[PDB]
Amino acid sequence: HSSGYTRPLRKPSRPIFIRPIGCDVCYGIPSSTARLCCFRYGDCCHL
Repeated sequence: HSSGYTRPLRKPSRPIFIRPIGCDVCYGIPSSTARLCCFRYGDCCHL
């Protein structure tokens, strides 16, 4: 809260890319990863 001032160099819009592993395998992954894959990506929700 109440910060001073900061403006470091920043890159432009990044190019698209495939997603990380875990969500690409709704079956076989752990329940904790499956919940995260459904909460963030939206996959492995109704198994």
